Amino acid sequence: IVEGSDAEIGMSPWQVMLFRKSPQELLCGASLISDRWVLTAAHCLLYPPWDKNFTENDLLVRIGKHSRTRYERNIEKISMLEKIYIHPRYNWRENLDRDIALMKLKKPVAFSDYIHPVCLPDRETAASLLQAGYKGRVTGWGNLKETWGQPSVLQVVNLPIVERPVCKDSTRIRITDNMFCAGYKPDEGKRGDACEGDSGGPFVMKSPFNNRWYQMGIVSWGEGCDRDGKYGFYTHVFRLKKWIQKVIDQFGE
Amino acid sequence: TFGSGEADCGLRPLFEKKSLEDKTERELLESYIDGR
Amino acid sequence: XRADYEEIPAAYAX
Ligand SMILES: *[C@@H]1O[C@H](CO)[C@@H](O)[C@H](O)C1NC(C)=O
Repeated sequence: IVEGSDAEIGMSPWQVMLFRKSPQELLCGASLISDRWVLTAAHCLLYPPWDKNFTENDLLVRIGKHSRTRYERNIEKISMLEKIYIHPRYNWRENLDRDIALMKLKKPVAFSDYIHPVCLPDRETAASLLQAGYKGRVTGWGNLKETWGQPSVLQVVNLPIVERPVCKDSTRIRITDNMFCAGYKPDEGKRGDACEGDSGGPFVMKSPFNNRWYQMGIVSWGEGCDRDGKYGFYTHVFRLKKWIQKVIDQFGE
Repeated sequence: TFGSGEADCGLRPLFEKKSLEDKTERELLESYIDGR
Repeated sequence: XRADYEEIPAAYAX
């Protein structure tokens, strides 16, 4: 996160750490949506242009963290994966259309003061909150600066949702309905963005009708970090909701 | 685990459940033209 | 894509 701040303890108890078994190292972010289900971005797991092709067995999931490097004794939980699922129609070839994936944990995780899941939007919530100028929040343990160091604890930043055409006019990549872009314009004064290491993370919103936190997006792609005139792209969770409902229904929860 | 995430989904143990506000949620609430 | 860790106790490494 670029231009963010230090997250308070217990501020995003759904946040999750994709951790590389060996070399032991952080991979991406993700989030707790149930006691057995993690949600991330397909590109975190698979990206052939780079030989990125992970397995159930290649990685570790850590939940309840604040500190990036330290092994948080008696606070953090570590789990293992049972099965991995990617959207069948995920477009790794062109523009990351449908960058989304589901992960099922070996054993279900127990909730605590530092561990709790988020909600998934409904057509209405989604309709009502998913609007331009409305702010959402991003979290993660990724880089603090585009090129250079790294953060000590989870970082946070709130951004505004931008209008389709602006997004579109911001780049040469072919954009689909399963995306949205976020951030400040240049005439705005304020800055901030995600960066390397934030991917797969959660972009969220708080409902003003019932007070809950919903996951509207997954950190997908972008060009640079907090470059002026640039925005971050997010997978449109709602639009892919049916796929998720399925796999969850079909695979046990 | 599905629509609307979960049952107790979305309410933070160290905030919502204790009626405590984090340091930046007003920002959000306000962007909705007027959160409440 | 935008175009030093403390050890973990093996007990976890399946
Ligand atoms: C990732 O690796 C797998 C098995 O562990 C595959 O069977 C699969 O085809 C894959 N990704 C490819 C290379 O795109």
